[PDB]
Amino acid sequence: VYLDRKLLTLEDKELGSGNFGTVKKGYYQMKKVVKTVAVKILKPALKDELLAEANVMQQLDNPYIVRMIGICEAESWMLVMEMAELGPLNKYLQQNRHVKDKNIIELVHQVSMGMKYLEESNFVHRDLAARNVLLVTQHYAKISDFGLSKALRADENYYKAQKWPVKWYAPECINYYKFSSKSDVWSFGVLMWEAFSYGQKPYRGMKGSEVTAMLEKGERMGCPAGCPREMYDLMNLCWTYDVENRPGFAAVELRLRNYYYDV
Ligand SMILES: c1cn2cc(-c3ccc4cn[nH]c4c3)nc(Nc3ccc(N4CCOCC4)cc3)c2n1
Repeated sequence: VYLDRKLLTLEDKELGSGNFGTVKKGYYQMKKVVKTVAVKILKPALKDELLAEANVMQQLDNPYIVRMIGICEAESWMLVMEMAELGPLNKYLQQNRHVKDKNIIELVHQVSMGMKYLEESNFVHRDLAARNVLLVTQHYAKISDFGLSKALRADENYYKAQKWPVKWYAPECINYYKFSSKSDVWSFGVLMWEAFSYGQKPYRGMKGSEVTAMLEKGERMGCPAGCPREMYDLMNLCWTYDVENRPGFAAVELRLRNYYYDV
């Protein structure tokens, strides 16, 4: 699973940035052809997180999850993934306002199919958000950034923690530090919110502690100008306060599969 630095070229246009360091476009010389890749380049432990991300990515084989080519012990540590060229789903819709809405259903479904796969595989993402949905084509998205993910113990249905996208986290993650596919389901509702908001941030202006209060009050995000009906009704079901009543991806994909067909 290790790669030859010499076989890898990096364009200077940094693709983006995060705590680990930067991500650059690059090209990796394969058997015979070259592959366009996106490469996480690691700038005091971030390493372990990165290899954790690669470990997870290494066991995932599914059409709606970004594929990892390998790792490169080169100048810095590098995680090389197959390139999703259109990039993050939020930034994209932020400047493709006039994208149909029926196109979005098909997209969030794919997300849910990838997320089902992840549920069944008993892995929890823990950072599910539109920004982590990468576009291959305008009609093909994949889930990325498994830096927080965890493989679940065979004996439990949740991971328990000992810096958080609070606005994407379910109440139980915040109250008890408990992360399950159901928590990912909550996030998937915030993701759907974003998508159907053509990339608007959720809970605009609010602080985490204030988002936390609003949800406990039984309040949820308003419907985004233009969203269909069931899609908002799906969001609210995803945002079920009680874990055990909240639908799993098995369920949420199932409904998702249909609704689209009828559009
Ligand atoms: C496969 C795995 N990937 C990971 C990341 C990526 C980029 C930045 C960050 C920051 N934290 N994690 C990241 C992952 N980005 C990928 N592709 C991608 C494609 C296009 C852009 N854009 C195009 C528009 O202008 C801004 C940059 C951008 C990206 C991609 N394809």
